[PDB]
Amino acid sequence: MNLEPYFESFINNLRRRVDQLKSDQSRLDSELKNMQDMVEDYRNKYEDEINKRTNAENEFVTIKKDVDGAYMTKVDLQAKLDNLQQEIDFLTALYQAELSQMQTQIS
Amino acid sequence: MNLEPYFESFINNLRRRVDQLKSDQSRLDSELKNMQDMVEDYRNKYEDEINKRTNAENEFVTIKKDVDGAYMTKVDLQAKLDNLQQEIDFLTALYQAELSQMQTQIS
Amino acid sequence: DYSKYYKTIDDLKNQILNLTTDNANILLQIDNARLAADDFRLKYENEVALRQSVEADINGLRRVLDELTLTKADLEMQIESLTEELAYLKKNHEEEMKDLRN
Amino acid sequence: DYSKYYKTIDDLKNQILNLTTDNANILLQIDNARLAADDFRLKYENEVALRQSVEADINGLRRVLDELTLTKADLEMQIESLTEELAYLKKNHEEEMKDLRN
Ligand SMILES: [Co+2]
Ligand SMILES: [Co+2]
Ligand SMILES: [Co+2]
Ligand SMILES: [Co+2]
Ligand code: NI
Ligand code: NI
Ligand code: NI
Ligand code: NI
Repeated sequence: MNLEPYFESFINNLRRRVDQLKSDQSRLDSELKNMQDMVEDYRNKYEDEINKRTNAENEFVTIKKDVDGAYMTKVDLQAKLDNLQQEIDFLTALYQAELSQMQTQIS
Repeated sequence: MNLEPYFESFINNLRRRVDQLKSDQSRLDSELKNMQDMVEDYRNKYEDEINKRTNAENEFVTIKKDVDGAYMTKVDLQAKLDNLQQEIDFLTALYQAELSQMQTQIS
Repeated sequence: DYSKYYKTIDDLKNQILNLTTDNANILLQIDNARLAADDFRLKYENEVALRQSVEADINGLRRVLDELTLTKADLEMQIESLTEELAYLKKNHEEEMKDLRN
Repeated sequence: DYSKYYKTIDDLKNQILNLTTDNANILLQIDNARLAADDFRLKYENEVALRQSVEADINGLRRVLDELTLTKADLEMQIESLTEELAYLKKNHEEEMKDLRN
């Protein structure tokens, strides 16, 4: 008979396709592992950075509390100054009037 | 004596300051309430919109699952076509060889 | 009496201080309210823009699913025409054998 | 024998199908991996940009706290000079009374 040689030809073409598919596989294994390494990197950058942002949130809250308090004081004190000065002006003109009155008073 | 008129003057100036402070207060009451109304608005826009985004996340996951499956099939079927066609070509040339051999065979 | 004028003035001083501080407190309530807003705002802006991005990527997925099922269907029909071509070649050989038995 | 060549060919067909599907599966693992990345990326970008914004607003708060304590100190010193001016006016009046007793 004489069937094989053509069988052999076709099998060789086949073994070609399988060889390519194995090489492809390996490559995709590597690219996958590399993408996983990257995924874990990005995940860590994320987690780490939400810890960073949250501790910054807290630092902010504290400084803002200090500011709020200090505005409270400043307006309190400024108001008390306004009181003292206004009282000064008043008392000056008054005391001038006190001397004026005592003086022109029947002894 | 004659102390009052100056007292009265200063008290009137004072009553001026207090009147202004009361008006200010009222205004700040209103602006605060308005800012709270706005705060609740922005909070609701937020909450509502994270529900919106999350249900969109789910819709996405589902469609992507369907796509993944369908790629899986397509490559499976395409591969099976590749098989059938390759087998065709092979079988044609072979059968030509089968007739060639049968023919030139000692009867 | 002189003293009574004094007493009023003092009462009124204390009122000014109470009202001044009270106003200040309210204002601080406002500033902190603004800030809280701004936080919720930025947070919402980012949530929205995200929802949008995901929905658009979804538009992409729709497009590729549509074309993909088109290609699927096409291939299926070609598998039918090819399974056919196969069978017909089988029969050809069978008839050649019918010649052998002759 | 003829049949054995057939048997190999079939084994090898099945291998191609197993390897083709296996590759496809891996690829899908990759695409989904890329996507998961992109999610974590955008999420991180927004977390960072936020941290930055809050720290800069903190810079603002530092500036206003600094100037604010400066103003506080200034006012305090002025309260001292004014409480002084008050006391001195009191004494002036007292001496006027020392004239009355004369
Ligand atoms: Co492997
Ligand atoms: Co009120
Ligand atoms: Co009060
Ligand atoms: Co397998
Ligand atoms: Ni904020
Ligand atoms: Ni054809
Ligand atoms: Ni995504
Ligand atoms: Ni002066």
